Amino acid sequence: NSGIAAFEMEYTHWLEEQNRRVSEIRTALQAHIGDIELKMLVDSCLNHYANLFRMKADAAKADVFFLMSGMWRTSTERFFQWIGGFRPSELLNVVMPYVEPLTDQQLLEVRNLQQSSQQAEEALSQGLDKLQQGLVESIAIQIKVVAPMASAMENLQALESFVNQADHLRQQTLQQMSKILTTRQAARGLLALGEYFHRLRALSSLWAA
Amino acid sequence: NSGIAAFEMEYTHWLEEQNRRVSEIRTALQAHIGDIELKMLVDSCLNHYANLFRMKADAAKADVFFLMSGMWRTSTERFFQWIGGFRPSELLNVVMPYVEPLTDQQLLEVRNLQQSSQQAEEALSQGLDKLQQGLVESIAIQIKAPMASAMENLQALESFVNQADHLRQQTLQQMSKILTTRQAARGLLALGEYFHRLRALSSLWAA
Amino acid sequence: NSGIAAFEMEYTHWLEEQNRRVSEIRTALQAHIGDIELKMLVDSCLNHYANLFRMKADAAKADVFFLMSGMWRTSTERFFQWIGGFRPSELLNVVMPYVEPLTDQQLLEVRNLQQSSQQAEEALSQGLDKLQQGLVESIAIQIKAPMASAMENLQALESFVNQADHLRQQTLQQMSKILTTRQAARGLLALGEYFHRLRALSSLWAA
Amino acid sequence: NSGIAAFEMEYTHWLEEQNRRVSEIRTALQAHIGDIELKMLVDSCLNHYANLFRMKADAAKADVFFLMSGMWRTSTERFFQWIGGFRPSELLNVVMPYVEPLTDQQLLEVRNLQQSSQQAEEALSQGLDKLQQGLVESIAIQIKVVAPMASAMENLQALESFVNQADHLRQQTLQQMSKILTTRQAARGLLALGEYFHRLRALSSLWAA
Amino acid sequence: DVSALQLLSNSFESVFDSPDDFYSDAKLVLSDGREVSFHRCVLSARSSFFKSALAAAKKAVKLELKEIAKDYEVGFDSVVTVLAYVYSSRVRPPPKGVSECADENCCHVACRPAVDFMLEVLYLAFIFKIPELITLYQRHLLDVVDKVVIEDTLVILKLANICGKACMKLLDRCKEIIVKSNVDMVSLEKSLPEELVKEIIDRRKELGLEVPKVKKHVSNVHKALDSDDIELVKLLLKEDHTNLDDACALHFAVAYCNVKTATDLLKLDLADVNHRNPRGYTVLHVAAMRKEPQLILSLLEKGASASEATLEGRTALMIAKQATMAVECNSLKGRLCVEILEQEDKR
Amino acid sequence: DVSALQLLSNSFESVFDSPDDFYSDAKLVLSDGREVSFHRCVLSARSSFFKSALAAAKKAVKLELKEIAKDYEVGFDSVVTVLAYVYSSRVRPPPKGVSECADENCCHVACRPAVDFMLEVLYLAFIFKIPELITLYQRHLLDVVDKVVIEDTLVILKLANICGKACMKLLDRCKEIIVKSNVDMVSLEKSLPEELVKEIIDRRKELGLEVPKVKKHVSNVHKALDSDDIELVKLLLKEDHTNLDDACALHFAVAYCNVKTATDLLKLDLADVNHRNPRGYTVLHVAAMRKEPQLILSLLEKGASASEATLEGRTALMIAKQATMAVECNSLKGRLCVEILEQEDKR
Ligand SMILES: CCCCCCCCCCCCCCCC(=O)O
Ligand SMILES: CCCCCCCCCCCCCCCC(=O)O
Ligand SMILES: CCCCCCCCCCCCCCCC(=O)O
Ligand SMILES: CCCCCCCCCCCCCCCC(=O)O
Ligand SMILES: [Zn+2]
Ligand SMILES: [Zn+2]
Repeated sequence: NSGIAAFEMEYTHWLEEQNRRVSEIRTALQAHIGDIELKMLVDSCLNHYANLFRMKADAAKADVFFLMSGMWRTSTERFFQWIGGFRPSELLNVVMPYVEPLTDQQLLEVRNLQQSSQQAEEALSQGLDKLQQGLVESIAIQIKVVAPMASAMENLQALESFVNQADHLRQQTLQQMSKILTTRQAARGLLALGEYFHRLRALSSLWAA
Repeated sequence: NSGIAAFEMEYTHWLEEQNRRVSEIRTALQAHIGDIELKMLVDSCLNHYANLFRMKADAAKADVFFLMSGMWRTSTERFFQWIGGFRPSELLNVVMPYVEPLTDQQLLEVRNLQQSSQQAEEALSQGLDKLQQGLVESIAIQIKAPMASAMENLQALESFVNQADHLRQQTLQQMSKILTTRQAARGLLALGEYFHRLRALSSLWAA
Repeated sequence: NSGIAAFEMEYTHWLEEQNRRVSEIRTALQAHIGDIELKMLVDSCLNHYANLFRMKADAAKADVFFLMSGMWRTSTERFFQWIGGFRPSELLNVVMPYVEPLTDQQLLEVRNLQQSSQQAEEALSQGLDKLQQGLVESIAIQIKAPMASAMENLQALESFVNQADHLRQQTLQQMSKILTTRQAARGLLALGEYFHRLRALSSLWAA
Repeated sequence: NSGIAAFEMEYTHWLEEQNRRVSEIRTALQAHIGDIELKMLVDSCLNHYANLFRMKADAAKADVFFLMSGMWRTSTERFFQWIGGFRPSELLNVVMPYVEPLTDQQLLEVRNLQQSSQQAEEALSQGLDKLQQGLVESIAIQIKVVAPMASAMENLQALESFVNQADHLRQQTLQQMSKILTTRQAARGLLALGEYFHRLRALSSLWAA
Repeated sequence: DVSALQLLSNSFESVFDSPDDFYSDAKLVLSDGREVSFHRCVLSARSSFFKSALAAAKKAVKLELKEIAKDYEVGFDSVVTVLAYVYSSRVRPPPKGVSECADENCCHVACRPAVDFMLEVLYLAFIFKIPELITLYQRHLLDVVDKVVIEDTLVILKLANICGKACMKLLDRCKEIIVKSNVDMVSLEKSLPEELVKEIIDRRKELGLEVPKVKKHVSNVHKALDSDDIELVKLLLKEDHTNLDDACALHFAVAYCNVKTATDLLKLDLADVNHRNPRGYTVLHVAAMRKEPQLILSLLEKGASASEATLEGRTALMIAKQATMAVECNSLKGRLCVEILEQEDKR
Repeated sequence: DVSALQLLSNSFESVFDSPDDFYSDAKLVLSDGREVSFHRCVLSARSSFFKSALAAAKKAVKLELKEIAKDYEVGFDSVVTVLAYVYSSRVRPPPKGVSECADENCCHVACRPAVDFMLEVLYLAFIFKIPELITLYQRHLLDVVDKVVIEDTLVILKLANICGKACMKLLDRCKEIIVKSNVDMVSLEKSLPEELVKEIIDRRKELGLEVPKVKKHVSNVHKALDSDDIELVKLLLKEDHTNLDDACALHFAVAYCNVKTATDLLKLDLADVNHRNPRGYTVLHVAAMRKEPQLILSLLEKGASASEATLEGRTALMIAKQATMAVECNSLKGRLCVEILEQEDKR
């Protein structure tokens, strides 16, 4: 398909730009540069993630099943796949020790974000389970008998609705993190996240040697 | 990965030859031909399934992760993929009305095989859940010994996928031994038409 | 040594010009000329001898042993060689009958020239003999300071050759000053015929 | 004339062979080789001088004056030339210290040879003085008169006789020396003579620098 | 026979003095850019390290000192001394000024330039595997360490650990000296590797000494000051959990943090500049120890008293004099710093 | 300190003992063809001669010792000793056999091999311009020359004159020893340069010692023997004025003339073979000293008596033993002479 070819080439370019951005983040963090210039790189990184989510929504319209398969990601990342990506609560837990020290106010804000993320995650998981049973039940009927197109249509829209809701949850989680933390703390957390992803890619290579 | 491309080509050709054997068994059952030729056609189909399992095992050696995803099948069949293939208990439910009439002995044999297949499927599915959770946690710790763990876990996945293909071959063997030639032929025809209808419906979502 | 080749060519050309000058005086003497015609031939013959002396000095600076060897002269001439040329008293004796008649004053002047030239000739001959024996002895000692002796003795030989040529021209010019025009011409005619006949004799002999 | 050109080339080759034979006798004396093999080389050298005198007689048969002039030799030997060659009594004095030690018989024989060479030298010198005076007198009368061929031939014959007799005297002096000395003594003296000639020619080169 | 041996020593020392006149075939390049010429046979015989390095390089020869000896930047005069000892077995003394400080009252026995020179020579002797030179300079440092201030004893202990098991005496002496003194826990953590910090804490707690823990919020302030987070320290002080006096944030920023961070910390004006620490140093004393001119200037424009002394009776001028070598007053950082200090003191 | 200097000497001695392992850049080749690998820096420092020679050769470096010496053939062990002293400043004794003779009764203090080795080392020290070795080996030769046979003192005096003014004491001692003995004038003329013979004769005359006039016939026969003559001596002996025995012509032909000439003069059978000259040596003793097997065999097959002893009581066996180096009896002309005389004595 043209949409999937475009998505995979676009994703290659996203990965290259993510690498470059990280390489610039670490440099700025080491050179002990001031907050003002660093904030441009931070909001550029967030914009880049936003572009990822937008392009993922575009790919989701073309073929929701491919996005849910995780084939466009490396093998090791697939162990954390859930509706087209990673689990936000675990990535926040992963990065928490490196953004330390947090103030008491920041600590309360982060744990409240964690609780809201967990409850939203459970609700989306239950909704996806319900979708899957409804699809098994509706597909099963089509073969027994010799409306079917309309039902398939609504069912394609339901999958896109789920992936859209997951992308919205991710964008809200990013926004709340960008609002809780200072510029330097946010940069440190983004750095931790980037090194986490790069190490995962290296391990994914290592399992295929 | 040339191995996965080869797997996709072999599986496509497997599907076409499967279609031919289903048509031949359809014509043979409808013409009510004698047991000997039908038995040759049955043995050809079973050999074809055996060849599918062999090539899938070879592909599993190349990349267990791709095989487990079930992506190499069409979208609608993916909803029924249990550990790298279909669930035998569901295909048995599918074919139940078409293998009729069954004798009382055949009914007892089918229900007992069904119970055993369900228990084996449930135990392997639980084992797979445990494997996946342990791999999740071990990768998480590793990112936050690694090579040895990678090798042991690849061996464990290879063993599980082999064991699942073992269950597929064992259930296929047991059912092919329980049933007469004509009932088995009718059931194989029903099974083949099930896949053909599934592929045909899948084509409409792509056209 | 291109110096000796150059000397032999210049001397050949000198001989040709000598032949020309002898022909001009022997032709003008037979035409009963006066004084103007017989004064330029003598002035040119004298200039030609002056050029002879200059060219001999030039050859002497280039090389002394060859000049002393007399091998550039004829055999006949050789029998008369003395320190690089002819003995003036014998050529004077040769020409005396042809420059006659001389006046009493001319006779006394010529005899005084003969006595003075004889004493100078004897002294130069003895000096060359003494030099030659001293070099013989010094070379004998040297083989059986050496370079300084070499150049000093070569310079001494060149100096003796220079004094002998100087004396030759001094004798020439004092004769050109003592005699009137109508006396020198007869002597030059006799000298020229003497040399031409002598070269003829030598040529004829050499065969 | 071709004869004098041939004479000059042959004389060059004679010098080359002299150099070869002297070097060979150097090597032989230095190796202290025995008298028997050495005597052939001595006799070869004597034969070579004999060939020199023969060829000089042939050259004299062409131009006695040129040979007498010494102009075919280099400048320094000319201080010692006498009637077409060297004076034997002085070369004998030159070589005497190198043949030593002499026995009583050898000393008496050599001194007697020296006396005879001296008497011959004076007699030849006087004969040459008389001959050259006779040439002065015969040339004087020939040019004074305005028989000539016969007189020319007679005088050339007299010069040829003088040169030939002097070359004989030289050859007899060499062979008499070869009989009054042993092979060893003769070799020593001939070596001294050869080195004398070579050093003399080298000095004649130094005077022409 | 001692005479012939001394003649050999004199001949090889003359070789070292003019290596181009005695067929020098190798060069040792320092970290500054300068180079010392040497001969391959002498150093292949005297030291095993150079034999191995030269045999590996041969598989005009240049050896980068920044690569072979990598754990301590050594000067030029120390390398000259070590190579002179290699050639002639004679300890060549350093030129005047290098091992002497800018304090005319200092005897230049334990002041910082002499300690630095002795450290450089000892490290060179360890890298080159010359045991006699190692022992001689280890004895020198063991004799002098009891008079040097504790802040330099920290550097001596660091280098003693760099030398591994070859310097057991110096390492143990420096460890005992550091344990007996009242060095801040932050200073040990930021001046020594984790192994040494763990060893010192274990030995201190084993002897029953006072090992107080660090306040968690104060530790948070210190790491915030370490990660260039001024706004973090501000937000934490908003909580009023810590005070800048009890945390000694000025001392930390002046000692270890960046210049711009300390400047931004001073621009808030919420801490007593003349406040002391458990070791007795004021902020101006730490500014003199760092030899950073911008900190000293900004402190003097805020009312820093330069007439206060330490527990040992040493003022800021003395610290500035004993921290700079005499070469700069006979990078112009030290010179400028001491000049500014002197100007302020005379005012 | 002495220990550091000793360590320097040990390191450089180990360098000399394995030159290829320590980057040897020069090779000293001997007269025979053997090579000794040495380093340019060490010899450029210790020897000024080697500095000037290597500076001129540098205009892959080899030095032919047979050319820069070119005045005394030097063995290999003496060269090794001199270079070992140059590197490590200590003398190394040669392998046994080089400084020892074949006489089991000799203590090898003054026999010919020891003197030859000492002379070789002294000449090497002079050429290489090393004054300490010069003085040391000059001392050894001065301490030993008094017990050496005069025929070897001639060689020692020859070397002392060759070795210039650096061995004035040795030269004076050798001249005194030579003029004190009764050495013939012919042997002095043929064994020493012209100036030495003139000086010795002047000293002999001024000291009152007798210098007999050379017998004109004896001198004539000596020149005839020097010119390899065989037919001139029959006339000198046929003139009833000279005498082989009176002139010691057999001794002369065996000592200084060629082998063929001496064999022919002996085959003439016109002189007593067992005649003793002024010194007191027979023709057999001179043949044993010369170490020429043809002369010894021709003497023994004609009737040479071996039981006579010299003035000091030494027989021919002792001389043939004491003239050969011990490694040759453990050029093969020495082994050949000793074994031919031993086998002929067995018959
Ligand atoms: C300032 C941020 C610090 C690090 C925060 C990590 C927790 C946020 C989790 C969301 C990460 C989004 C990246 C996943 C992209 C995707 O799924 O396609
Ligand atoms: C001869 C037997 C006739 C009855 C067949 C009943 C169906 C058996 C199901 C098990 C085989 C599944 C076939 C496809 C396997 C796969 O897609 O991987
Ligand atoms: C005025 C002249 C009178 C007649 C003079 C005749 C003889 C003159 C002598 C001087 C020149 C001699 C010629 C010989 C030339 C030569 O030897 O090369
Ligand atoms: C056996 C001879 C020994 C040497 C004798 C040297 C004394 C004889 C002198 C005559 C040498 C003749 C060579 C000169 C030849 C020539 O003049 O052309
Ligand atoms: Zn000081
Ligand atoms: Zn001995």
